[PDB]
Amino acid sequence: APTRVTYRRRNPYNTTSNRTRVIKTPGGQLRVLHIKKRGTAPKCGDCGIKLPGIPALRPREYATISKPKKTVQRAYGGSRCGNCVRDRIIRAFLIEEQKIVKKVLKEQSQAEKKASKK
Amino acid sequence: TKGTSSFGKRHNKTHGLCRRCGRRSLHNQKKVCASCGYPAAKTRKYNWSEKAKRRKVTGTGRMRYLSTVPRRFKNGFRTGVPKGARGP
Amino acid sequence: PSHKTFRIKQKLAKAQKQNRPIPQWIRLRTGNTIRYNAKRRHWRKTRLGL
RNA sequence: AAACUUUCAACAACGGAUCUCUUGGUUCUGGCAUCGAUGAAGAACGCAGCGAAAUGCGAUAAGUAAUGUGAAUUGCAGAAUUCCGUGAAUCAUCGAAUCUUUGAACGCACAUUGCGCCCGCCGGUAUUCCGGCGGGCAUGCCUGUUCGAGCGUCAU
RNA sequence: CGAAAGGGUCCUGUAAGCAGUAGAGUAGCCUUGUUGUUACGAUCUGCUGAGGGUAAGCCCUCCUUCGCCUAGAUUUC
RNA sequence: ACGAGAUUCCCACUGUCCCUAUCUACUAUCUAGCGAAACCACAGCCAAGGGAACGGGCUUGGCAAAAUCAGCGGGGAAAGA
RNA sequence: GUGAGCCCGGGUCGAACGGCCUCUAGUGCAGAUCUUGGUGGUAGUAGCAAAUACUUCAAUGAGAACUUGAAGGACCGAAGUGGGGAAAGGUUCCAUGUGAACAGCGGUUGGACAUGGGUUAGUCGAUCCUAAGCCAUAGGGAAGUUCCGUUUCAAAGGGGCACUCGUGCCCCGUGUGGCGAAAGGGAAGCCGGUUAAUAUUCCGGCACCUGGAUGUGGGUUUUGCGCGGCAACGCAACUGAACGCGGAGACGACGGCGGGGGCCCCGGGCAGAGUUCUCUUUUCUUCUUAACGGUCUAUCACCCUGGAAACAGUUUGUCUGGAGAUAGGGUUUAAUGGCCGGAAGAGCCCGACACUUCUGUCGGGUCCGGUGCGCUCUCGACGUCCCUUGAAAAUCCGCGGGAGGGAAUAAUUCUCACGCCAGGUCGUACUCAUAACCGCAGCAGGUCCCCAAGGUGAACAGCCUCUGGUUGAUAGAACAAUGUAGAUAAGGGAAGUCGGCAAAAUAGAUCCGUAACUUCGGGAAAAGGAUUGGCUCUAAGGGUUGGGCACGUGCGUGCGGUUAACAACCAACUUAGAACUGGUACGGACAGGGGGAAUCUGACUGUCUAAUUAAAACAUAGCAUUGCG
RNA sequence: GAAGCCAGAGGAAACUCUGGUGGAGGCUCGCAGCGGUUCUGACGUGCAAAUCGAUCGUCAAAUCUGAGCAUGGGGGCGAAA
RNA sequence: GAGACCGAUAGCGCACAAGUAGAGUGAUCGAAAGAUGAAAAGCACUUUGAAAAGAGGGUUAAAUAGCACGUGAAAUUGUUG
Ligand SMILES: [Zn+2]
Ligand SMILES: [Zn+2]
Repeated sequence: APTRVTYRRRNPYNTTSNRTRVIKTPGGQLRVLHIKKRGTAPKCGDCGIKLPGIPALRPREYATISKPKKTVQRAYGGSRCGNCVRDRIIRAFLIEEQKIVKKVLKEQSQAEKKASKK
Repeated sequence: TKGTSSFGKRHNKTHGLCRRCGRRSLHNQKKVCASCGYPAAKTRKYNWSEKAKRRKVTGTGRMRYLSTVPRRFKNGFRTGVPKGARGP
Repeated sequence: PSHKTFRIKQKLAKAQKQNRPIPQWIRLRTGNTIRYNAKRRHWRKTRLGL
C-alpha cells in the first residue's frame, strides 16, 4: 500500500497557509486535505480572557452565522465578560453616588462661606 | 569556487522585456530600460556609439507613415479625386 | 515554469509557430536561393532570451 | 627481391587560389525641402489555398477604392477572358479609405491582456440582475465663457 | 587426441537425516511420583576420518565409457 | 578551560626499516569500433680538435645493414618558464 | 637574356586580351610569437578504466551487448536511482513515421529528425491587502538631462436638509494618489470515474461562498421591538443610523508532558495466492469511507452552595487557595472523537457463465478486536531565555448609543428555514536534473522545498529487505613490467625518515576506579582494570472492575466498615540474579576515543585571503580615554 | 547535569550533609546540512578554467538557506584579507 | 547624373532572408556566405544493392558542367611507372 503523499496545490513550502491533514478516501487511497488555520476565540476588552459561549472562527466566518450565536444576552455581551460587566456596573453606581456626595459637601461649604462673608 | 560551481546559482533575472523597444533590457528592480531609457520620455542615445545610433535610427524599422510623405509632397499634398472618376 | 504571464505565453506561441522547416515547394521556385531555414530554433541549442 | 622512406612523372583526390564576371560598395557633382497629439520614429503581434524568413500589408490584413495600361500569374493546386471588355496582373500610378496591441502615449496602472469612472444603444423574464456594443475621462499653458472666494479697494 | 568416469594423492574436519533411560530446567496429564509420564530444550553421543573438493600448471587407467581423424587455406631456390 | 595553531618526549602499536615476498579489482597490453592535442628551421650514434671556455651540420678518427613491438627516463624536446 | 624576366610547343579551358610611346599608382615578400583560409608529421597514437552487472530464448530488422516481450541475476534502500513542486526552460509532453547528421562504440532506439494531437475552474493560484522599499502630485533646487519632496508653507471634500425675503442653509475633520509578496495576510469543493496525452478544471453524485431581488412558512407585536436560567449562559428567529469602544486578522525560540488523526506492530475470521522430502491449524495479499451537515461528548476557564491549621488540593516538572481553596453541582472555548445522513448504489477482493468483435451479465463478501518512553502531523496546558520581547494593511464581527422606523384598514426595516437570479479575465502539457536549469556539452560541479515503510541498533549511522524505480553509463580476450585502489606477512619493533609521514593499535555498552592543576564550573570518557555468545529458568517493576443493612422506591436518605491486606479480567517493555552449554573469535560483519608528561601561543564560542597561506591575523565580552545639553 | 523544588538526618536559627526531582549552557560525542585541516593522495591537453577519495572542523547557535528589497566605481561593502 | 576608384580576404561590417545568425545579465559586441547550363534539357528505361549509391543507357556542344556543380593553383594524399 502506497503510504506517501503529495501537496495538491502549487505551493511546495511548509508555510502557515499550507496546512494539510491526512485522509483515507473511499477509494482506499491515502491523500492530503488542505485545511484552513484554526479560529481564535474572541476576548474580553477589559481583562483579555476568552469569552465563554462565543465560537472561535476565522474573521469572515462570523458574517455567516446568526446574531445569538455571536453574542451573549447581556449588556456588553460578546465584547466584555460577565465579571468585567459587574465591575463596570458597581463602579459606575458608586462613582455617581460619590459625585452626589461631593456636590452636597461643596454646596454646604459654599453656603458656609457665603454666611461667613455676609 | 568562483567559476563553474558558482555558475550553478544563476537562475534569477536582472532584466525583463521592455514594453517600448522589445529588448530584454528592462531592469526588473529599477524599472528602467538599459537600452532605450524607458520610462523617460526621450529615447536614450549617445554620440559615443554611432553603431548603437544606427541600429535604432529612422529607416531601420517600418516607416508606416513616413514612407508615404515624399509622394504626397511630390503631388503637392493635393486633395480630391480625378475628374469623372467613379464613386459617390 | 507552469506559472507564466500572457505576454510570455504569446511570445512562446509565436516561437512555436515559427519553429518549422521550409515548405518543399519553395526550392522549386524560379531563381530560388533558399535551401533551408537559417533561423530554425531548438530548445536545447539557442535560448529565446525572454 | 618486396615492404617502408624519399625523389621524378601521369592520372585521380583534397582545397579553393588564379582568370573572367558583377542588380554591390566608394568618391564627386546637380536638384529638392517634406516627420509628429489629424498620434511620429521605434517595438510587438498578426495577415497568403499551400510561407519559416526577406518583401508587402493591418481583422477591408502579400491588401480595398480610384486613375492608367491592356492579357496575365506561375513552384503546385484551382479558377480565368464573353478577347471586341466597368477588364487579367506578385502591373504602374495614386488624390479616396482601412490602419490590431503599443510607443512622446493621454482614466489609473502594467513584471497584471489588472482595476475604474461618465454618457448613450442593443439583447437576455427584468423599475433593481446579467451580458454585449459605441462615444469619452492625462499634464502645462493661452484666449474666452461660466460658477465662485477674500473688509484687498470702494459705493450705497 | 578430447570429454566424462574410476582409482590414487592431497585439503578441510565429521554431511543431510534419524535415533538416544545424555541434557540445565520449565509446563501439562495422571499411578501424584517410585528414570512417574509426556511435551519443549542451546548442546552431547551414534550411524560418520564422515560429507564436500581435488588441476584449473597433481598422478595413473590399450584391458571404464562416449566422441574425433589421413583435413581446409596460403606460400615455397 | 578551549584549539584541524608551532615544539620535545614516554607507553602501546605496527612492512617506516632490516628486506623484501604474495594476492585481488581497474588499467597498461592485444582485438573491433571511434579517435584528438602539445610540439615541429632541417634533422637526430659517438670521440678528439674547432682562441671569443658553444656545437648536431666542419676537420680527423671510431664506425655503420631493411621494416619493427613493449618499456624507459641519460640527452634533445617538455614549465600558460 | 649575365639577370629580374621574355617567347614558343603540348595538355586543360571557355570570352576576352596583348605589343610599342607617353600618363598614372592601393605596383614586386620568406620571415613581422605577421592577418585570413586551407593542410601535414605526430597517429590509427594518447585515449574511450568513478557511480558493483550482466545473462538466455523469441520477435522486429539489411544489420541487434546498449530495441521490445518473456525468463533469470542484481542495484537504489524512504536524507532513494521513489512520488510531486518553486526558480529556470519552452513543447522537450502524446501518437505515428524516419535516409543522412547528432546520441566521443553500435542503433531497428532517442529529449534527434518529419507530420499531426494535447493544457477545460465562481471554489487551485494570479487578480485584492499591506511589509522592507519604489514612483507621481504641492512646492523648492538645477544651465539642463533632471534632483529632492510623499504630508508639505496646497482653496487637495464628503454628507444632510429646504413651500417663502424660495435661488439657500446646516454638519463633520482625516487626510490625500499609485506600485510593491504565484513562500506573509486572504470568501468558497469533495469523492468516484474518465484520456494516447488534462483534470480539486471534464463526466456523475453530493456541496459551499459572495452579491442581488423578492416571495412562502415560521417568529414578534393590543404590556409594541422574544422568552428561559440565582448564575456562568441557553434557545430557529428576536429593530438599531450618526458618532465611539473592543475583538478577530496578528505573530519569537527552545524543553518536557497530555489528547486526536495517519503510519508502524499484534490476535481472530471469510476469500484468494505461495510453500509442502520433512515441518509449518502455515507465510503473504483485500477487508476502505471524503467534503459538507445533524447529534452526543471532549483540558483551560467561568458560575452556584459553603467557609479551610491537625493547612489542604496538586504536576514528571511547586504551583494554587479568606482576592474563597478542597468537596458537591453546573455553564462554556475547543474534534483530525463516537453514532447518523452523504453511503454502498462507490471502491476493493473472490467466484460462475457469456464473449469473432461489439460487448459484458450474474452471484458472494467487504467483519471483530488489542497494544505503545514507537514515527509523523496537529491541538492543549505548563515552563525557560532576552540590556533580543519577536509585522502591517485589506477585511469580518460584537458592543455602547438611541436616530429613525414600527400593529390590529393588521403591521413587520425578523443576522430563522425554504425558495429565485448571477459569478468575467489570465496561468494550468512536461522536466526540475549523473540528458529538459546554469556551467560553450546529454559536463562525476552547482541549484529552494513537501511525503518517507520493515530488520539490526541509542539512532532519518552503516548493512540487508518491501512499494516504486533502474539495470544507463564503448565492448571482447589476456593477466608482463610500472602504476591507481584494497590487503596480508616469520623474527626484530622506529634501527627508517628533516620529522613515527603513512599504516597499525584504541573504539559500543555494564561495572570497579580516576592525579596534578583549577577562574571551584572543570580537568574526566583523565589514567589503570573486570566483563560481553547461545540456551533454560527465577525474581522485581503495572491497568481496569467490584463492598453490608433499615425504609421510600434503578436512584434518595439515615446508618454501619476500612484485612478489597481480597477476587475476576487484561497488558507491555525494561532491570537484576542463576544453572547449563559451544568456543581459535562472543560491540564475532557493520559501526566505533590511542593514551600520557611538558613547553610556546591566542582567553573562550565565532570570522577572512572563492582559485597556493585558517593562523599568535580579525572580532568578542571586559577595561580606559576623548567630543557633544 | 546549572537555578528552582521534594524528602530524610542534623543544627537555637542561619545554614550543613545525604538521596531524589528538574533540564540550563554562544557546553560536549555525533547523523544530515554548512565548512574546508591533512595526504610525497587521484586528476594535471581533467568529469571540472578549482573536480574526486579518505581524513578533518562545526552541528540548537555570532547555525544554514530561498524570495522580495537597499547600497554602484572619485563609489559601495568589508568580524580588515 | 558621373569616375584614370574597388572587383567577393577587395570595396561599407553587409554584392546573399546583414545590423541577420551568434555571444553577453547588461551597456554593447557582431560574422561567414556570390558564379551548373543558352535552355533543367537536373538522367527515361534496365540492372546490382536494405539504403546511400554503383554500373549500363541517356541529356548536352561539353557531365573533362551532375543542384558536392565555370575555371580548378599550392600545401597534402592515393594508384601506376
Ligand atoms: Zn473581562
Ligand atoms: Zn527599452
